[PDB]
Amino acid sequence: PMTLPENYFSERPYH
Repeated sequence: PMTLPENYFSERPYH
């Protein structure tokens, strides 16, 4: 919808 799940890009709390 607007973001990917913790399984593709950086799976971290990036603000």
